Amino acid sequence: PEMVRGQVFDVGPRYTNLSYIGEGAYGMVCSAYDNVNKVRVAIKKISPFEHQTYCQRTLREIKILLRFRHENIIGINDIIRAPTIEQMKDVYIVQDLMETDLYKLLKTQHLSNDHICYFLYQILRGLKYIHSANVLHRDLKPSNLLLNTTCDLKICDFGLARVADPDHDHTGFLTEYVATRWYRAPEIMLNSKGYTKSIDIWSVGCILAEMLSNRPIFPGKHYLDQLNHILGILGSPSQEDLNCIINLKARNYLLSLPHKNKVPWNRLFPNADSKALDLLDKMLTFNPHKRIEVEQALAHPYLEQYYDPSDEPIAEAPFKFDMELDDLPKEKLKELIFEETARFQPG
Ligand SMILES: CCOC(=O)CNCc1ccc(-c2cn[nH]c2-c2c[nH]c(C(=O)N[C@H](CO)c3ccc(F)c(Cl)c3)c2)cc1Cl
Repeated sequence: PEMVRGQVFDVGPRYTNLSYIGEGAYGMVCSAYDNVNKVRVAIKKISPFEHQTYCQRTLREIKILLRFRHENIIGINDIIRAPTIEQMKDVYIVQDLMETDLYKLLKTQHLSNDHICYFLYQILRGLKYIHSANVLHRDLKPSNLLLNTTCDLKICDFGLARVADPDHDHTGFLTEYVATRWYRAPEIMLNSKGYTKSIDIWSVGCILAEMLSNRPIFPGKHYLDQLNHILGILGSPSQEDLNCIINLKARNYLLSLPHKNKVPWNRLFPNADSKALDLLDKMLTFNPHKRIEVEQALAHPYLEQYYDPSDEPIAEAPFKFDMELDDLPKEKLKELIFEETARFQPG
């Protein structure tokens, strides 16, 4: 059994010639050669069974990606694990191999407008499929956008994905949140649990702004600082947008702040395409109900060179979890993971 950087990586005999790529909070990804299809792939070893959280994220991703099939969404083509639950200590998921990701590119590469336009299109094309299945990604960011040498884009990491639930999205002021801070919509810190498709659109807007300048637009250092960054550029919310926030603690916090004017997009991004900034403004709308939707975004003039709704497929049916995974012990989650992966065993 070959191992990579002092950690067991038993995936043979089908997959060999391992090579390290990255390491996560509870797993490792390596490139391997597939002896059946005779092509290299990406294998993510997971060791989640010691924490309920890691089990929930694992199961959510497996169930969703086995039902999804889209050029701009990472796939699960095989799953390796022990033949019995007693022997199953880790789980290996075989996925698309991709040379780089948008986080790496932005660190060192200036993106031409054509590249920014093409990246944004694929993101939104993938997101259209996700949202058509009534699913939310909830952690879109450059590091979760993989790319190959011809700049084909695939969205990955569905650990925080959920089924949309707009009727149960309201919550109190300063409610804790898991997803990455720099890409959280302002309503997360005010009165939202992130159960609406509009929180993904905000994240895409942050990604667009980051592609324009090679730096995050709202780099908050802590929870509430994230909101103050957003308000520093968008300016004070209008009376109309404030009235939609019925929670008094949230509204009164906003009312306690000095008046701040809107920072014009053309001053923040002097070299950006004018149509790109118009679409950015619509994705980074303070009011989530006025924020642009994914299909509307794909039809925006900035993407006219690529827009083709007949070549932007949707899911064949909405997604629905068989049971709520928010209150299940790590032990039972291991069973469900064992069941969802049974179809990939040799027997
Ligand atoms: C905590 C996030 O992980 C990191 O440390 C930074 N990502 C580096 C990376 C960069 C590219 C690739 C890669 C290259 N080709 N295919 C993949 C790939 C295949 N699957 C995944 C994936 O699921 N990534 C997510 C994060 O986006 C993930 C989720 C959970 C994890 F434990 C790990 Cl290690 C990774 C990535 C893999 C990796 Cl691990």
